[PDB]
Amino acid sequence: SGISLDNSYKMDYPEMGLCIIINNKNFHKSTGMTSRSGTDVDAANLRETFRNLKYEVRNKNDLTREEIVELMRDVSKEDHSKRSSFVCVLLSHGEEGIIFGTNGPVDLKKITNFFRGDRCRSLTGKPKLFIIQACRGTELDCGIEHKIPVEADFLYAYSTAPGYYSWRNSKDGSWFIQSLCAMLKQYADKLEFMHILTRVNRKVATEFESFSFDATFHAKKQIPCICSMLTKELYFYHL
Amino acid sequence: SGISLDNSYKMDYPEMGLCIIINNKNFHKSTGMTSRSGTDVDAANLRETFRNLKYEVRNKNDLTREEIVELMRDVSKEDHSKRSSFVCVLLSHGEEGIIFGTNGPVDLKKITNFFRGDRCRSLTGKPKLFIIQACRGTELDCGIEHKIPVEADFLYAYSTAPGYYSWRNSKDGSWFIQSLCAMLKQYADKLEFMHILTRVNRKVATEFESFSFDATFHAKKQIPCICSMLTKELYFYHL
Amino acid sequence: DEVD
Amino acid sequence: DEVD
Repeated sequence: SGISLDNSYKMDYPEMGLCIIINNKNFHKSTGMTSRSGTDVDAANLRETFRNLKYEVRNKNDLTREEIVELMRDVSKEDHSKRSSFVCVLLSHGEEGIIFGTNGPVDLKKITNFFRGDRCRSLTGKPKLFIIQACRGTELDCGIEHKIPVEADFLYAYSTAPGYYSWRNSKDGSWFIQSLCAMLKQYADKLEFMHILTRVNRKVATEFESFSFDATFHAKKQIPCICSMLTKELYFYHL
Repeated sequence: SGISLDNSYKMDYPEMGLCIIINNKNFHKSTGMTSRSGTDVDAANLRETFRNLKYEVRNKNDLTREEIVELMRDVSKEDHSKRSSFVCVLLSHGEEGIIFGTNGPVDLKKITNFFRGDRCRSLTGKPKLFIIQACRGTELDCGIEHKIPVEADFLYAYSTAPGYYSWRNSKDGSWFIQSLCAMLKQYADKLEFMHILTRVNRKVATEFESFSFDATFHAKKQIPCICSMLTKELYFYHL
Repeated sequence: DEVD
Repeated sequence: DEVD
């Protein structure tokens, strides 16, 4: 045949892949963690959005830290041979490198390690996308004006910059998930994924500002953080 | 006037901007840090590469932690009004969140804070690019097979994944800088910058593997980590 | 608006 | 090959 190029992941396998959505809203009283009002809006938005991208969506609600690890372990042991990609969305409380089960925290690294290039062989070479709506600290943005690495082919789409709170509106959902779904809906048949996520960055950065009766939390801004270890361009459509 | 889009940073200011290259090769004996053989190859490669992109390149060698902070402070106080962007390249020892002056460490956040949207106003809204060839830990990859946020418009192009060593060849320069320069050379007049950096990811991930007489360090791989808080697409060309 |  |  004619000249070939391999700058984009192969996304015409029989299945797009799984989209696991972990939606933690209600936490055990002993943790002292508050309920995450509006996260059900995010979960439903994500389910519809990834449904229209032809992902096999599995929604999971209010998982303990043990249930999160077992779910991720089990999913990583499925045969993904016929699947183009893997997506996991985590909606919870968190801090830097950490997301919360309903009864305690889980290291992000323990979750993602199940899918490492050497530990989930049917996803070796395929994009593994982790979309994380969770705090990464307590800073507030005041605003102005032969082999491949086992860590390759991961993308971490963080809702917020390292060390910062992440903002969620109790009736509209989180700023980041709202924007992500809107940009996937509008551009998934048009733009490469990094360029979609860059539109998400701009939407969050420009259209959202907090309103609080508490001066400490009022008039704050947010910028998401795209952390890519991908080795190819990612288009959700194929020819 | 016809319809207008603003999905791309404005890169047709009179100047592209500064490219500050901090090349730390020889460290104070009392630190116990080894010389970074091959880093001069990186610095010369970067100088030439960003020269051809029309950046005003300033190379600085062997700076103490105090000299690094004062340089960054001084540079952030210049008038960048006629400049499209700002680039800083850091070549040194490091750990997660830290780069080493010749006599001790500097927090990356202290460096970048000088350029925050609210603290360097002639760069507000303009891309601020930090390119970091330095270790982020000691893990080894075994391989397989107001109006805008103050943290917006930063891009951190890390040589390696969080928590991992970064590899440097004493003759050819670092894996990451070698690949970055080659891909800027080939694609800066062709691809958006994230797509350039994705090709850098693939080049490092596929073409490099360590060779060591020490089994602990032999046959290891590396994946760089693109961390984008940008809000627009970045093309080094215009018109 | 709440933080996570 | 050396690490940084």
